[PDB]
Amino acid sequence: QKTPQIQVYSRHPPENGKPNILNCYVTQFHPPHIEIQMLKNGKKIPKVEMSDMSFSKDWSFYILAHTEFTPTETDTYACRVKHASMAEPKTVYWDRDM
Amino acid sequence: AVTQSPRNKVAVTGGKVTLSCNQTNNHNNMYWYRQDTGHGLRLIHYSYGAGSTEKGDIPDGYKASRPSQENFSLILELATPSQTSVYFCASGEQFFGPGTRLTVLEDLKNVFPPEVAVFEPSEAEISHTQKATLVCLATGFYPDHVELSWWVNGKEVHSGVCTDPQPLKEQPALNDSRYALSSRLRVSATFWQNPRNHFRCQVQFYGLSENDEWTQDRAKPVTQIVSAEAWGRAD
Amino acid sequence: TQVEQSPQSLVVRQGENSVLQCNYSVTPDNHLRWFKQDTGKGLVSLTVLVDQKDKTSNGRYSATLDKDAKHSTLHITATLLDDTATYICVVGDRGSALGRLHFGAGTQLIVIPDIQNPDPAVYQLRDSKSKSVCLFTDFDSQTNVSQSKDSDVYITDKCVLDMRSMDFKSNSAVAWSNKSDFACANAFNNSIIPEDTFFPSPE
Amino acid sequence: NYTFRCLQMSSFANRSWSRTDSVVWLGDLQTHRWSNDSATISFTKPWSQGKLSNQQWEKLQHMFQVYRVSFTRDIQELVKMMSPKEDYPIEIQLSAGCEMYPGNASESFLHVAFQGKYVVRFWGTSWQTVPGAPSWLDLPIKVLNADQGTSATVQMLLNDTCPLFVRGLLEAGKSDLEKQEKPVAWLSSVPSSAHGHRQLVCHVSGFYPKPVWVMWMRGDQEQQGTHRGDFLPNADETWYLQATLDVEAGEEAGLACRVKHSSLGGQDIILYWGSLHHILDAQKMVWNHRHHH
Ligand SMILES: CCCCCCCCCCCCCCCCCCCCCCCCCC(=O)N[C@@H](CC[C@H]1O[C@H](CO)[C@H](O)[C@H](O)[C@H]1O)[C@H](O)[C@H](O)CCCCCCCCCCCCCC
Ligand SMILES: *[C@@H]1O[C@H](CO)[C@@H](O[C@@H]2O[C@H](CO)[C@@H](O)[C@H](O)[C@H]2NC(C)=O)[C@H](O)[C@H]1NC(C)=O
Ligand SMILES: *[C@@H]1O[C@H](CO)[C@@H](O)[C@H](O)[C@H]1NC(C)=O
Ligand SMILES: *[C@@H]1O[C@H](CO)[C@@H](O)[C@H](O)[C@H]1NC(C)=O
Repeated sequence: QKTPQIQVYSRHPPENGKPNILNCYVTQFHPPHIEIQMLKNGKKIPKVEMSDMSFSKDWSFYILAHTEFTPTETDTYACRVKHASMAEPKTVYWDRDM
Repeated sequence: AVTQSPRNKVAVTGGKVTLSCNQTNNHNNMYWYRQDTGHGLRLIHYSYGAGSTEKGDIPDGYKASRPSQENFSLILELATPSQTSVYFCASGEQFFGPGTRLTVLEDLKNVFPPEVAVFEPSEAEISHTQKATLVCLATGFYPDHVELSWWVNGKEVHSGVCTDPQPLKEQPALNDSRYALSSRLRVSATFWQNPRNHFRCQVQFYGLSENDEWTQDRAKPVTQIVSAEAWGRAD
Repeated sequence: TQVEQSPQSLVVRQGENSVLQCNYSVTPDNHLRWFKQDTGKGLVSLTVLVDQKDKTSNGRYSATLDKDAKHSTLHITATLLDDTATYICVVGDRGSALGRLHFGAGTQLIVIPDIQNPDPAVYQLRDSKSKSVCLFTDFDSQTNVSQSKDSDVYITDKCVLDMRSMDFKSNSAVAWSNKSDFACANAFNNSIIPEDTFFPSPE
Repeated sequence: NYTFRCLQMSSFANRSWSRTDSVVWLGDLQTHRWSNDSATISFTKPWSQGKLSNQQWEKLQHMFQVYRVSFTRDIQELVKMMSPKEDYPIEIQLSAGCEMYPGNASESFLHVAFQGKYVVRFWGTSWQTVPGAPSWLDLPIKVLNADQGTSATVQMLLNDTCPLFVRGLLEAGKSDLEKQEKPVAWLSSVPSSAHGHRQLVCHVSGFYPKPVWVMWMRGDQEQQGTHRGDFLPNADETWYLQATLDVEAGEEAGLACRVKHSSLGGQDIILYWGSLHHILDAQKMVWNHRHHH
């Protein structure tokens, strides 16, 4: 039973206060039942779109979740992923310089 | 082929009933079906191999058990009237068993063995056709579990014999009615006119076994053979 | 209900053709098999149909299958008396072990004997111990024996016997009553019986 | 060289509950989607129909429809067949398709994985347990091979239908397949795992297709510590690749990120660390830094 790895990133170079797209891409997990949620300042975002789930050569599932947003200096964007691999859900915040 | 038994049984609402099934044909998976009028066979339980059973389409009220590869059993812990059917044990490409007739009743006080009577040919039928018909009349039995055999000179005949496909209710308007069944036998007039010839109308009835407790004043209606006989006449 | 058969029951004359239909809605349709069941007896295989358009024959039996119309017919070529039975049509969804069989309700086939020489007669047969019966026998298969209109009289359905020693077949039906008024002549006066029916005087 | 693969994930939870979702990739573009929700396959692109007529495609969808339904019920039985061995939950994956080569030449495959590990493959005319696989699979394998009718049509799809579809799909989708998307790039930096060291990051995003070339340069000399990242996917079927370089603090100057892509022609993206441009961007993206790993 393999553990999900989460990468969080943006579609365009991140200017502050300008409309952009944030991507939460989970990989390496198994089995396929998994709960991806995206967080602006702790609360969920009413519409988050997900792609159809596939898997890679090693047989590990992967899925892209992507939401529209506007980055700033203060606002905190995060991706919480719930899985059977982990008793407590993995919350990964969007580090920008990352 | 498939050798299942008992080939015929009757038991009361609540008795334990098991239906054995045997086969030397060597098949992994084997099946329990049941047939009812205007339905076609339905799966009850079914096995894939020794020590393993699975539920079919209509599994309620029944169980299954696989000990050997060759054996199978369909089990009724508590019997019910609605489990009155015929039971076929299949083996598989899929080859079937001869069938088991199980009448499950509300109460066993209503069970009667038959009265078998042979009627003798009429001098008219002799005179006119040059043939002799001997009627048999098994009457007053319940339920309708009976096979009728003709025995000529202590040997069973098939030629010139016609039994009724199904018996008739002696009192149609009510349900728990007794049954009657009729069979013919037609020999040549010269054949009937020999006194050395011997006729018997053997009737096997299926009823109580020596496991069901009885109380009432008349004899217990067990599985038994009742039969009548007539002898050839010179005139 | 997955596999429906037509007709319900069918009647044909000794040594004549008969057609039987099976009309399934089963997916997948690996194969269709026809079965013959004699009364009391189990199920004997007749023949198996496999391909999308298939057609087989075996003895007088000859069946054809159209998997694309999910429909089959079974022909018997000149039917015998040994043929009166139920004809069950089953369909198999897989050609392995992990498949289940779908059973039709079957067709009841009845082969009436051809009787070129009728001889309509109702006889009276005495018991070995004093009690009698009325045996209505030797009539053509174009007469139906109706049931009794009074529950004191009992009239059985007609049935065919073959004296295969003399290649001779004959219809017959037994009727008896415990009532006093009951005379063998007017015993089948529910049924339709011909003029030339012989009613021998009992006394 | 094009690799057309059909992916099937099926989740058996218990004796009753089950799910099957399917996706189909040509190279690395999604073409087909089959949800457990819907009884029909969906196109994700306009040209996904391939080079096939409406009726010609119906026979496929219909046969596949029959398959999903059958597949579930077959495994559900195979589970019952092994009474104690192999209990729920069960995860089964199918990756099948064909690779494309110069000429008419192609090679097809059908790989099956039980619970993560790859264990069964279709080869020639029969399923077979892979070398280095559990022996209990043998009985279920023997059961499945008896079906010549399936084993026939599987050869049909692998030997014939696969390349005769994919030779189509390629000739029908050359328009989207040869499209060119220009990459945007930006620099940034984080602390290094090591004390007194720092990590420089070159982000590349929005380029199509995949094959790209990112390198940290001091003039004509490529920096050998330039570590390429992984390809992260974007919503609009582009790509994202960052390339990082570790530096001794105060060796950041003079360096530049060079990007070579098919999209641009010859005009490489060369971002200079500490250029009036780099500073303009970095001031345009400042924040509080909670919470930063
Ligand atoms: C091959 C790839 C090229 C395809 C190109 C087309 C692309 C278009 C895009 C469509 C998207 C579809 C989604 C992709 C799905 C993945 C496709 C993978 C190939 C599917 C397999 C083909 C089978 C077709 C035949 C069929 O329907 N047969 C099923 C029905 C068979 C029945 O019907 C048939 C036709 O009606 C015949 O009459 C047969 O005689 C009858 O048996 C049959 O029930 C099979 O048994 C299905 C299961 C096979 C999968 C193997 C299981 C894995 C084994 C491991 C077991 C371990 C468990 C132990 C606990
Ligand atoms: C599909 O192609 C395969 C090879 O890719 C064929 O498999 C061969 O089948 C023959 C028997 O017909 C064997 O002698 C070979 O050994 C098989 N090869 C392998 C690798 O197993 C197959 O015949 C083709 N089927 C169809 C219907 O075209
Ligand atoms: C089977 O799994 C489903 C989905 O998780 C669940 O709703 C159901 O309760 C399960 N059934 C049993 C009998 O446990
Ligand atoms: C998936 O589809 C099949 C048939 O549509 C259905 O029986 C099953 O319950 C579905 N599973 C879901 C929706 O989880």
